[PDB]
Amino acid sequence: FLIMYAPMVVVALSVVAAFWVGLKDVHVNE
Amino acid sequence: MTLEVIGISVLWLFLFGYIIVASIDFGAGFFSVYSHWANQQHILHRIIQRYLSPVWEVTNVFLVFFFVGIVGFFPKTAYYYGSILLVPASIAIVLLAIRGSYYAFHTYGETERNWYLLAYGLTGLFIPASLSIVLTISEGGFVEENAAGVALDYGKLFASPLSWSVVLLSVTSVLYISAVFLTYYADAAGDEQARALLRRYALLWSGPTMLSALLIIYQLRYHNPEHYDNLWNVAWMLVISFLFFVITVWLLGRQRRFGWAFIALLFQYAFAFYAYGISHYPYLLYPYLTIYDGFTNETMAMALIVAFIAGLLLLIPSLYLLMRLFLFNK
Amino acid sequence: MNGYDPVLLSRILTELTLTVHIIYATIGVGVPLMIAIAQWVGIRKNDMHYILLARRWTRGFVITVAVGVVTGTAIGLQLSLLWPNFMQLAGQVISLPLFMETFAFFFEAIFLGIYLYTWDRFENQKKHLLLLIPVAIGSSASAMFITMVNAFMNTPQGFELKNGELVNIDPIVAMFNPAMPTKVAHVLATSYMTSAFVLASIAAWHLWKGNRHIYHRKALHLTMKTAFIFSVASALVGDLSGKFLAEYQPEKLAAAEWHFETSSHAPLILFGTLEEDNEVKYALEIPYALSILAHNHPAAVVTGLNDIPEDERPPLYIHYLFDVMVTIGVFLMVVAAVYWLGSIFRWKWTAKNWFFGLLVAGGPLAMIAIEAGWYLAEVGRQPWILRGYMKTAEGATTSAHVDTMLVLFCLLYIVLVIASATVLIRMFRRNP
Ligand code: HDD
Ligand code: HEB
Ligand code: HEB
Repeated sequence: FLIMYAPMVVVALSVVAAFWVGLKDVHVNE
Repeated sequence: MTLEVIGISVLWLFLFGYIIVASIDFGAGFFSVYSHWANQQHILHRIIQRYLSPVWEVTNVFLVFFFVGIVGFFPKTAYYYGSILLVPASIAIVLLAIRGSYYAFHTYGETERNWYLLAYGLTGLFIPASLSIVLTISEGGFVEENAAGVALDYGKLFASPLSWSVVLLSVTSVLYISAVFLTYYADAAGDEQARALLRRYALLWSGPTMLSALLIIYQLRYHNPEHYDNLWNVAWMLVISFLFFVITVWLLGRQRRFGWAFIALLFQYAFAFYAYGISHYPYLLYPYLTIYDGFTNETMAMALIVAFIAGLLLLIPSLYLLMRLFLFNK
Repeated sequence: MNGYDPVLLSRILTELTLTVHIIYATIGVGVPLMIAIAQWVGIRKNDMHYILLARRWTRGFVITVAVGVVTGTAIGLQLSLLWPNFMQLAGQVISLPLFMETFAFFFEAIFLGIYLYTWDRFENQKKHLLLLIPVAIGSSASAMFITMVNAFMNTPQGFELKNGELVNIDPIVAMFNPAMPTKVAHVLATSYMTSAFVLASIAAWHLWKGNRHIYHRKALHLTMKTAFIFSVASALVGDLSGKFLAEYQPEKLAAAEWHFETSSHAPLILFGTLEEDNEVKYALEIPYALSILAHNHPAAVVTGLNDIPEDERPPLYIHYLFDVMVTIGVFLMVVAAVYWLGSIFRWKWTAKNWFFGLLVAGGPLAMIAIEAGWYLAEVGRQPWILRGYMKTAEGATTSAHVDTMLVLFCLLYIVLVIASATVLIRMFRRNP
């Protein structure tokens, strides 16, 4: 169940991490 | 098998829903091509093709919704129709590829914008036929001839008085429908040509099209008597359609309120196509391709219908909103 | 050979169509996300240079989209044309998702068309973010629903076989099969990634040559970081899907990694050369991964290929694709991991060509890895369809049509790709 669900989670995380770049080291840096 | 008749019943109206917009686009990218063959202006092609293409995008949605829907209710078509219709498909797809390729390249390519309108002249007309071959054969035969089914030379079934009847049932009505839609919102002083060409194509409709509606009847007497009988049992719909055509023609001759010309046109070729379908039903060319053969699981029929609803529920309001962005008058 | 040539010619043609389709697709999947993010950054940061890159991208996203569409239609139609007896059974089950793909595409296409034709009319940037959110959602929704087809093709069920006739169909069982998660996930990740490196391969081209630091450094700085993330996630869901394979369909994986023999601790391979008939040449291999931190037990016994019937095994020229795909994965992740790190937040190596070159190669490498990967996952598949589904050898139709239509289409696609590339460069050189 955990490893059947996990992928889409990993994805969903990567997405909002990819967003979070735009706030962390884009807006308030470099 | 009720759901299996409802499915085809709706998908036929997906094919019609395609015919509607495809008529407008394929009339446009052809009439406009000739009218701008004289003076290939990149300003005018830019201003035109900034808004023409979206329609052509919307078309393929109808087309593919139909194409993908039909096989959900009838995989046996995907067997037979698929296995038979080997060549016309690829051609139609080449023509589409050409259409779209240049629809795209023209957007940011003035070199193609002027020279590859040739391609729209070609495809904008060639496509209607390339579909009309399958629409034809769908009421014809690959190993289905008279006395008890003789194997047919598919290479020589091209040239026939029933196929060109469908080519006329299409092309001329593409011309006419397109012309009517163009006329409807012809909010200009230069709209006199549109109504003259629309008159020519209306006369083509009363002639070649409604002619072909009878060429089919007088081909079926010698070909498929059951279909002939059904078509006589729904000839009153072709009458209704002719009357609606007469209404659109009246609006042509007289008033500026062409909304009723569009509604009358809509119901006109809607019923002229819907009867043309109904008569063919309930079956799909073969006695093995009758709606209830190869009985499928009917839950995904309901799901597919839900998907068709979800589809139309965008396809229609896309256009209803497309006709409110050009107004903002409510 | 009047109904057996096509068994090969069809496969060949379909490859030639879809191989083209994907170039103009994963872009369609990944770009809109990137555009949304660029808009969002521009908005949140009040920097109306990102907001210019959103549209600067969109303006070609269109052309990509259209070429995608026609190739889409092509394959769509080719589907039941080249493989009738397939759809004769499975069409009932595939019908829906396939539809939902293009439905999701039209749903995104509306809002795409709105943003495209309201950003130059109506008010405020947020109200154009809210129009670009549904787009990327609809894009990934396409991938979700369409991949569910391949996921299903790889694995049942949601059906029953009445002496060959496929009935008793459950939608979501067939759609949400065991493969669906890893397919959807890996495909979405390795498509955000790809386009993420593709935009970096523009920013690194334009910044390298006519160094307009202006957009082109910001572009790189964002695209590279997001690319890193997406490659990481991609690689993760890669390990995940690999484990899925090891568990559920080791026929592919054992052919990818050449594990003829079943063992507990079974080494992976970096690259080798076994010509189809046991000819082990180059041999560079490491101990086992998809057991130690995947199964949490290193001695998890991996199924061997010998234990799969040789009428049920796929080729051995699959390994090369795993090599390609994975190594591109890692390499490209490293390039990405360094760029932002070393070349910005350390020793200012951005302006060095030593990066800009690699970052120009970046996207193309990813697309390559895409094609490769699809070849890997799909070619490990050829000898199963002939069993639990239906004989691949009895899925095609006729020969002397396919051979020619294949070449017609070949030409056509050749023209498409070239022309599209040309126009899609011309636009960027016009600088709108
Ligand atoms: C050379 C490699 C190759 C070969 C021999 C094939 N394909 Fe393919 N296929 C891929 C390479 C590929 C691809 C061209 O790279 C695709 C196209 C869509 C994609 O993402 O990868 C892939 C994906 C793909 C999908 C993806 C569905 C989705 O995820 O949305 C379907 C349904 C098929 N193919 C169908 C077939 C069938 C029925 C084949 C008959 C044997 C076939 N492919 C041969
Ligand atoms: C994930 C990846 C992918 C894939 C795999 C696929 C796979 C596929 N596909 Fe795809 N698409 C896509 C991505 C995709 N796709 C997209 C993105 C789109 C949008 C546009 C472009 O392309 O760009 C489409 C679009 C499209 C289309 C169009 C629609 C309209 O026009 O409306 C079609 C028809 C198709 C088909 C198809 C098929 C048949 C297949 C096989 C199954 N498509
Ligand atoms: C592009 C980029 C990329 C990348 C980087 C990658 C990276 C990777 N990967 Fe990958 N893939 C891909 C792209 C890719 N990929 C693809 C495209 C494919 C096909 C489709 C699917 O997903 O299936 C694959 C597929 C795949 C598979 C199969 C699946 C199935 O069949 O189900 C596997 C196992 C893997 C693993 C992996 C890994 C481990 C890694 C680490 C590095 N893949």
